[PDB]
Amino acid sequence: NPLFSPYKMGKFNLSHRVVLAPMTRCRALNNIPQAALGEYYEQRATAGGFLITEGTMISPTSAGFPHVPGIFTKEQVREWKKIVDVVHAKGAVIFCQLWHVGRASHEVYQPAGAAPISSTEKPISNRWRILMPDGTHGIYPKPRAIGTYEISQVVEDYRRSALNAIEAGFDGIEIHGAHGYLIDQFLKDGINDRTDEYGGSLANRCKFITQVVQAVVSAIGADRVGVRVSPAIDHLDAMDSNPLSLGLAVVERLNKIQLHSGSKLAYLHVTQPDYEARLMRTLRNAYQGTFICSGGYTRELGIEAVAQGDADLVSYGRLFISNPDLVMRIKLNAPLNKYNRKTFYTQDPVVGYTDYPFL
Ligand SMILES: Cc1cc2nc3c(=O)[nH]c(=O)nc-3n(C[C@H](O)[C@H](O)[C@H](O)COP(=O)(O)O)c2cc1C
Repeated sequence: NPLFSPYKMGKFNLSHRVVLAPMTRCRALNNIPQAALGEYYEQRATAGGFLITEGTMISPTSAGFPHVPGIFTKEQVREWKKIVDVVHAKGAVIFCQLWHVGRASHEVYQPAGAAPISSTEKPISNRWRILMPDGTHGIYPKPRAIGTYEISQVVEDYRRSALNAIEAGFDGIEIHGAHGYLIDQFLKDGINDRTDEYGGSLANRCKFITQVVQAVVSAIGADRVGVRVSPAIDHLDAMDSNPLSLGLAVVERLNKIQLHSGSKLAYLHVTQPDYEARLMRTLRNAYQGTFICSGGYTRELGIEAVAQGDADLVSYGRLFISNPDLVMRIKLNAPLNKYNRKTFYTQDPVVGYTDYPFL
C-alpha cells in the first residue's frame, strides 16, 4: 500500500499520505472555536497524519457561512490553541486554512449589514443560494468592487491571520483560493472584469493570489504555507475560458515565489469537481514540490494516484465526516460509513459531528 509510505512535507515527516480535507462544519458558534472542534479533530487525528482545518475567518468581513471559526481575534487564538494542543498530543500535523468568501456572503454575515467585497460588482447569479443562519436559503447580494488600496489591506489581513495561527500553535496555514471565493473571484475571467493591474491578462489576474502567498511566506516561512486552487470547479459562477491555462499560470507564479525565497512551499492543493481529465497530472508536472490531489478520491483511486506519481498526498473530505478512523479504514480495507448531508452545516456539537462510530 503506497498510501502508507513516509513522505517528507518539508520539515514535517508524515507517516502516511491520507490527508483530512478542509471541511466547513459550522460548529464554531459565534465565530469562536468550540470545544467540540477539539473532539472532532482528535477523532480524526493520527500519529504522523496531516489534518487541514476548515475555512477560517481572516477578518470580520470574510464570512459567508454561519458559525465559521476565525483567527483575527486574540479570543479565537486562545480557543484555537486548546484544539491544536489536543491534535498535537496525538502526533498529527495540522494546518489552518485562511478563508475569505468575497462576494459569497450576505448582509446577515457582514458587520452593520455592509455589502460583501469582491473584485467586481457582479453578484452570484440566482441559480445558487446562500445558507442562512435560520436554515433557509437567501439571495447573494450585489458586492462592492474594491480598489488596490483595499486589496493590500485584505492581503495584510491574510498576513496577520497567518501569524495568529502560528501563535495558536498551528504547524502552518493554507491559502484558500478555490471554490469561487475571494481569490477565485480574481483568477477566473468569468468573474474578474477589472481594467486595472488586477484584471485582463493572466498575469494581472494572478497578482492577488501572488501577493497573498508572498505576504504569508515572508511572515511565517514558505515551508509552512499551503495553497489550494480549483481552476476547473465552476461553483458559485466561477467559470474560466481556459482552466488548464489558468492552472499553469498559477503554478508559474508559485514556482517563482519558491525561487526568489530560496525555499519550497508546503504543498499545492488542487481539488477537482465530481465527474479525459488529465488536468490534475498536468498541474502536478508543472509544479515543483509537494502536490495534494482532491475530488472524488476513494481507496483504490488514492492508491492509484500515489503509485503512478500523480500526487504525493491524497486528501479526503466527505468520507472523513462519517469515518473518524478513515486513515485506519483505508489500511485494513474496512467498509466505510455513510454520511448525512443534513448534518453537514448544523450547529449541534455531537449529532452528525462526533457521533459517527469507529470501525
Ligand atoms: C460540508 C463540506 C464543507 C467543505 N468545506 C470546505 C472548506 O471549508 N474549504 C475548502 O477549501 N473546501 C471545503 N469543502 C470542499 C472539500 O474539499 C471537497 O469535499 C473536496 O475537494 C472533495 O473531497 P471528497 O471527494 O472526499 O468529497 C467542503 C466540502 C463539504 C462537503
